[PDB]
Amino acid sequence: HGFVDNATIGGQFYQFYQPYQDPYMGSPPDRISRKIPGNGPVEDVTSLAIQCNADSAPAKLHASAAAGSTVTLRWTIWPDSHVGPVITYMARCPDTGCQDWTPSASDKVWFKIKEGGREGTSNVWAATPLMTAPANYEYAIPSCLKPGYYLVRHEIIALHSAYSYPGAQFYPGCHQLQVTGSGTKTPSSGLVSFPGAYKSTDPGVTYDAYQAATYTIPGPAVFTC
Ligand SMILES: *[C@@H]1O[C@H](CO)[C@@H](O[C@@H]2O[C@H](CO)[C@@H](O)[C@H](O)[C@H]2NC(C)=O)[C@H](O)[C@H]1NC(C)=O
Ligand SMILES: [O-][O-]
Ligand SMILES: [Cu+2]
Repeated sequence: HGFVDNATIGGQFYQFYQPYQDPYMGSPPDRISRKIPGNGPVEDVTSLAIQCNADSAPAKLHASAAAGSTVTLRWTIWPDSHVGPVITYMARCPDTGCQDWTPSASDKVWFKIKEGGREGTSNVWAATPLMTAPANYEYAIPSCLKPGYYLVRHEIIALHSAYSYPGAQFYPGCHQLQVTGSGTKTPSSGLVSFPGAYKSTDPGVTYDAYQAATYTIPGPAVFTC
């Protein structure tokens, strides 16, 4: 249980959508990140909720950043039972902006930019550092990306209850970037849709985290420039 609380993008601080603050205001604040219900998991890989969380909507703002630059995401406190991989994807929005665009359930627009899984057969996972404050994560915007508006999808997949399916707990959330710079590339391989990328039967989705086994991270190969 948790969500990305804020980030540092293009050197600037952004408070993400706040599910326990924003809905109660007379006028919810403009955000660079998309609405989420709260800190609970999505458990249905066939649902659009797996994309940007349940009952989401486009965000009003974008955060400017240079291709090749580093982004920091800061999670709320991550429970130590919630071992699992941490994965980040991007998708290019229309040049008219992400603010009124949501990929459809069959839009193969998402490319994986970073992933981490289980360290060998140990109990150390990519989620582990987030279990000790400050709960911080970094990713690099690929340096070759053509300037434009992009959605970023970030998730932890907690596997403490994933022996069968449904069981795996997905904690996805999306934020919006204006990528700038000298890049010329638009990813056109390793593209997937959400839903679609993950199947209930994937070895990393139905998974026994309490046996001494290695872990196959779900989804496509990582994009490389
Ligand atoms: C950024 O979001 C993070 C994560 O929720 C906040 O980090 C708590 O911040 C306090 C005060 O700085 C620390 O003592 C805790 O250790 C932090 N918790 C975690 C889970 O890291 C942080 O305060 C937010 N930043 C801003 C500027 O509001
Ligand atoms: O509820 O964790
Ligand atoms: Cu939880």
